[PDB]
Amino acid sequence: ISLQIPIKLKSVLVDDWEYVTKDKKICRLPADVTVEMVLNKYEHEVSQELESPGSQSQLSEYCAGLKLYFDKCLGNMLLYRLERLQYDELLKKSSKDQKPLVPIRIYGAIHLLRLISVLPELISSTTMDLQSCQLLIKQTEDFLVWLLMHVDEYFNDKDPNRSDDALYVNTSSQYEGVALGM
Amino acid sequence: DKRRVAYFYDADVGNYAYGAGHPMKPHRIRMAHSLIMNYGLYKKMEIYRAKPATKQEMCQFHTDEYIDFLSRVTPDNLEMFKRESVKFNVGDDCPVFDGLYEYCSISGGGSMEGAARLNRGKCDVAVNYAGGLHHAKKSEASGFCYLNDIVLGIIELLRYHPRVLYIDIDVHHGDGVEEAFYTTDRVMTCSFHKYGEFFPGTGELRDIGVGAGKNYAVNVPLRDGIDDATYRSVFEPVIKKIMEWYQPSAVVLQCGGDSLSGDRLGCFNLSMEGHANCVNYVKSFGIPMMVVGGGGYTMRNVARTWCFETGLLNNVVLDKDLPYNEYYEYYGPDYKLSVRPSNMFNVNTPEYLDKVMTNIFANLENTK
Amino acid sequence: LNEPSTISEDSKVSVTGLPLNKGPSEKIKRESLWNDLKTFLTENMTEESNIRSTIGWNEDFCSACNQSGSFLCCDTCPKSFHFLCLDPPIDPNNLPKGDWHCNECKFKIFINNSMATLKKIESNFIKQNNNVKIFAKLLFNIDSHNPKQFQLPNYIKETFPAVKTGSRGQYSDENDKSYNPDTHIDSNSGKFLICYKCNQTRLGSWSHPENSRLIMTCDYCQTPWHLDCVPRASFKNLGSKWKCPLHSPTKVYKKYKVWKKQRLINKKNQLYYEPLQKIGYQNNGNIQIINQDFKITQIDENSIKYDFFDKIYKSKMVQKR
Amino acid sequence: NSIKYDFFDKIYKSKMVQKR
Amino acid sequence: EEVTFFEKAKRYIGNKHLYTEFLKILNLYSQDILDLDDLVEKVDFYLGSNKELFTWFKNFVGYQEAFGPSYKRLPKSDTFMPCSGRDDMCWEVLNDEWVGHPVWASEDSGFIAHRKNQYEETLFKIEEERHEYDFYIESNLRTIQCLETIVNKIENSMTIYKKVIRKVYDKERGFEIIDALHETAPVVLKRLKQKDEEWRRAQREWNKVWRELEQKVFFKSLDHLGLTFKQADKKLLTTKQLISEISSIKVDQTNKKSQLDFDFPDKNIFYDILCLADTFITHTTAYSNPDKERLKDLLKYFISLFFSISFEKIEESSIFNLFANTNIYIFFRHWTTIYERLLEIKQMNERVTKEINTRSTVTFAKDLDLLSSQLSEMGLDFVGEDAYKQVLRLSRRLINGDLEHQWFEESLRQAYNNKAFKLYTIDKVTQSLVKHAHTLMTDAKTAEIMALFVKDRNASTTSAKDQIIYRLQVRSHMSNTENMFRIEFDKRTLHVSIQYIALDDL
DNA sequence: TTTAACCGCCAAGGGG
DNA sequence: CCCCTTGGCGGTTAAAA
Ligand SMILES: [Zn+2]
Ligand SMILES: [Zn+2]
Ligand SMILES: [Zn+2]
Ligand SMILES: [Zn+2]
Ligand SMILES: [Zn+2]
Repeated sequence: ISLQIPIKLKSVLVDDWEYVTKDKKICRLPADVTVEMVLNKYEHEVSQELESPGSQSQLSEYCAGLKLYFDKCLGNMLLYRLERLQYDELLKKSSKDQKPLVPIRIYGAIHLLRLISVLPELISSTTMDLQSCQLLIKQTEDFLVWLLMHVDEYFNDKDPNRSDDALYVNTSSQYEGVALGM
Repeated sequence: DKRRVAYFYDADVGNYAYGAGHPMKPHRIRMAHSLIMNYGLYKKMEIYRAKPATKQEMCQFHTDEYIDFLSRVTPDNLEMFKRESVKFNVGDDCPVFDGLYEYCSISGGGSMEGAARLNRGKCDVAVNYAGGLHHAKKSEASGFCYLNDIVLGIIELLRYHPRVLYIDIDVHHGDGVEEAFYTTDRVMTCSFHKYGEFFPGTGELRDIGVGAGKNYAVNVPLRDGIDDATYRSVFEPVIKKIMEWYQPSAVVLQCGGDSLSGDRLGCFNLSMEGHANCVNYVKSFGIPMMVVGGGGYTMRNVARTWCFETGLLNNVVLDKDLPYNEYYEYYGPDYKLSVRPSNMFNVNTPEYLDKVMTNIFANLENTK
Repeated sequence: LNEPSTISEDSKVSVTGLPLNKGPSEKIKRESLWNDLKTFLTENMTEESNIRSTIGWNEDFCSACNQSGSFLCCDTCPKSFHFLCLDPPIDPNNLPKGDWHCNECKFKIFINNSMATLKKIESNFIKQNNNVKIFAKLLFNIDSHNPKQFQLPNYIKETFPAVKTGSRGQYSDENDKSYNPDTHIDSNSGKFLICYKCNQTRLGSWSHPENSRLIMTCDYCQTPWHLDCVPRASFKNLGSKWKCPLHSPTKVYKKYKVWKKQRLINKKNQLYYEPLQKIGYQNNGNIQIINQDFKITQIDENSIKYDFFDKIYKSKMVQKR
Repeated sequence: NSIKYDFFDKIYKSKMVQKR
Repeated sequence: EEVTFFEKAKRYIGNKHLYTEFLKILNLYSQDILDLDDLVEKVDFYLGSNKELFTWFKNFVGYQEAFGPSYKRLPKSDTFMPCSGRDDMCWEVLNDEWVGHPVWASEDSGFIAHRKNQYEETLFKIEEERHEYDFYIESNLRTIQCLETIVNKIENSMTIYKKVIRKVYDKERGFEIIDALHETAPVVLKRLKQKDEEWRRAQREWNKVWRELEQKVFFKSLDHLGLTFKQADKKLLTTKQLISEISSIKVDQTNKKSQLDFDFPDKNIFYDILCLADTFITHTTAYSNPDKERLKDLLKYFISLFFSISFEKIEESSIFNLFANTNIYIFFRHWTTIYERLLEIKQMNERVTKEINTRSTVTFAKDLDLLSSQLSEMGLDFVGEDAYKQVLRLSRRLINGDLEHQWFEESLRQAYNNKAFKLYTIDKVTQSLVKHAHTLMTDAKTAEIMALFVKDRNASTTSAKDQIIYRLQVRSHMSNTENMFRIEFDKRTLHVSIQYIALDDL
């Protein structure tokens, strides 16, 4: 099924791929704008402008389902090989406190954006109907337009060398060795 | 000058072999010892045996995990170590042999003891050829090295002196010793190396240092087959300006045999006298020094060069004839004390060196 | 004490090929022939110095990344997984020590009664229809799939005809890459390589090879450069592709604030556009000299000259008034 | 190339007037 | 002036694709994007070759931390690594933020090593075998010493002994015997002594073998250019290379009369080359019986006419110009090459001979046991017999074919210390010189050109039409495509100047 | 598509 | 003893992939 991602978000995704795989950089976690925060802001800002009741409950259902699906599939199909060691570090750090792992409160705005790129390849191997998939595609498109609206604050260009709060952090020889060699 | 010269040599630094075809053998050090003992230089130097270092002194620069790994790793228990091997780069390039920890401890202890003797004032020249592993960086073996005993040396020298100058003339860039002092303005590093697609990979011209140690790191990139009349011409002005303007208190000099002509891995065309001119010019300043010995993978050359250097340090010019050491057969057809250059073509044009000097001097004009 | 006699398996092999106890190896004999006291004074003249100031202290590739390395293989399904390429990431030190089955095998054993599977999914759906149900199918099914490394979905990449996947899956772009007198000859025009900086080729001579200079011929605009004219130590053969100082930065840090040039898109999706003011029109660095966000301005070259002048005038008016 | 000449003549006269 | 800078830049860069980049950079600056410093740097790399326009740009614009390219920066999280001995000053001077890790600085590609010939590889293998023998023997010796100190005590530095006992008892019974020793010392001591004896015997024999192998390879190993030489001279001493060199010099000078220049300080080198040429001509079975004398007379006349050295002593052993075609130019270049090589050889000859005659030997064991008696039995060791003359005699021998090239090269290497590798092709270069003289003789047009040169040279008192009519006559003898070379020589100082007038006579 | 046969060019030496 | 006989090597090119 055809999905129309804006060109800026495609550029951002390509930049993420290049940063992670070529320059060996990984994400700075926990992100200061996480998946939960962006989804909640989207829901709060759109719901106050739409008055119809059904299209307002369906938005909340879509947001909750997106949160659950992100949580259930991040540790499966959203991380490169290099980023799995940091994922293991986070998992074991959480495992020391008998706590659960909530990626929506750690990752943000760039693993959700990369989450909605395989949806055409995720829906295809299912048993759903047609008019239900169309609604999902439409909702993802509205969410993408809203994300493109606030793109000058979720993806800003800052270098790891010059800023500690930058969206990406450099890795070390030991971490990269264990990741890409073990 | 007429300096009081100490000399450190452990009688066990030669009994620790790497892999079979591995180009790094410390046997050369023991060979050099014979060249120093049969030449009658024992009557002019105070030979000591530095006490081997312990974990609490290696961990001054290195980390607890790395040092703890080194002290337990063994060829016997290697297959039970699968994470630290790939993490710490202790695999094939830096192999694990039978006496790794003892060799590293001897190398560290020699450098630290020489630095201490310089500190108290017993000697004003320290020579420890076992140490000089200028590659290891705080968490990983790199280029045949496992413990950066040099950095321990500068730490001990800093415990007394306001400033230290570390000159490196090994063909490979001193990444390990430049990294540990990339930020501070106390230690000033100056490395002459081959820049290209060569092993260190680092050492670009514009690596003046970051943060508080800006303009306190000098890199001299050189091409294939440099010779004495060129290496001296590039060496002398830079060190002259450094010691006139930076004004160090002590000085460490890394005398590696990798720059010698016909070395197994190097690509320079320095003769024995071309190498010795650097040590002459460094000693020509009067400040206390701790000469170490790094690379060099042709023993018949590095042993001769190190013996000639230790003779020159004692203000004597040694005989060009060999005194019939134990390892006579190693020393070639004529059995002299000399390293002969090859006819390889020198690719270092004067214009490139002139530009390098202009950049380096312009950088240093703000280091009173 | 009566230990076993000797080591009959004494000499096995050495570096010389021979067992180190036999000697010449006569074949090598014929191959490699033609036809002030001693050190023992070191034991006593060594004084132990310890005055330190610190003295007192199945498949050969992972089924997730398609790469080789450490493998935790399975038995029910002939597949292989990295210890890290696994959900959850498991540590090689604490091996499960037991039958390890992939998620697909776990489902096929625990669930896959070929007909009853519908019932199972049905049950999940009917405990999620009242709640979020658009994602119910995906939420149920992704518990039956194996972990994978995340690759772009084969169509985001194709939006840019300047990127390509490397060997294992890496990023790759348009910058990935004794006496030789022939390097100064084009071989297509019979002319020399007049360097931009010095305007000379400096071939030297065969009789005097110490007057020639190495030349570069930049890999983007094909202009020749001496290695000495632009300070540089050696040729670029292995790493990235060399680019001479006659190119635009494509990345700018102004004091901070970053500027970057956009990427290359397929010409069908490229929206070219031309302005009308022709004097003052704030554009980015995306110009051409002669989804609607990547518009490259056609800058009308005579404008650039104008776009220069008054700016300098303005830069004067700041410091002259 | 004449518009540039006239515009810059006018602007230089204006700048001289502002810097008399 | 200031309203014409863009035209000047357009004519200076002289390219359209690079002018596009220049305009892009100017726009980048114009949009507040680029700063003033990087703009100045780019205009320095574009127009900085001129000392006039770039300065105008500089004063018109009113121009009047910096990280390196090889160090990354880790976040503060990777600062907290436990160092159980790091003191306060160590925290103060050390650095845990910036790391290089060459693999990052190598662009993940790899490293290019240095090239080593097979002789160096043979030396490395010999060194490896020597090291293995010495290491095992020394380990056994140290363990033997310790065991002796133990046994003499019991009659009434932690891994050496274990390793050596494991090596000796390789049947995997060593682990038990080590602890049995810790709780049997004399028997393992005597077994170690026996093993040491056999190892030392084998090492003596292998020392013999290694000495024999090394004595024929060491000097070859230090010969880097000499091994490739005599193959590169084949493809680098043609006519096309010389024309390429002279044209390159002309082209370089045409962006700013005497393109080439040579100086002939010595005289007897001419006689040396003549002796070599006559020896080769006498030996060679490739010409006619009168042709040999014809070639000899041609060479003698050319030498005694161009340089006016002597018309008779050659058999006892006002600036002049010369217009030439390719044949005469290549012949003169061959002559200049031979003269240059022999002058380089003869310049250092006094110090070379002084070094050879003072070559002392070591008497501790060298003269007692082992000597290199291969280059001395054939007299190719320059004992006395001043090195330049011996080199000439050996060159004549090799030209006559009674000396294989191997021993000539070996003697030259051992006498001149790889400083005379460029004499490996004396025979072939003399053969090429003779062939070029023959081709110069057997060409009608070339013969006419040399006839004109002879007339002009012997005239020695010409008119104001000297150059023009001579050039016109030679060009009439020549075609309308081949190049022209003006070779001049002044008897005052023996200096030869070459100008490359390819087609400038028209 | 490239890379080894393949004929010229050279020089050392084993042995019949 | 002298000639195959070996041993290598470089530009062309046609042949196996
Ligand atoms: Zn080195
Ligand atoms: Zn994997
Ligand atoms: Zn399975
Ligand atoms: Zn140039
Ligand atoms: Zn370019």
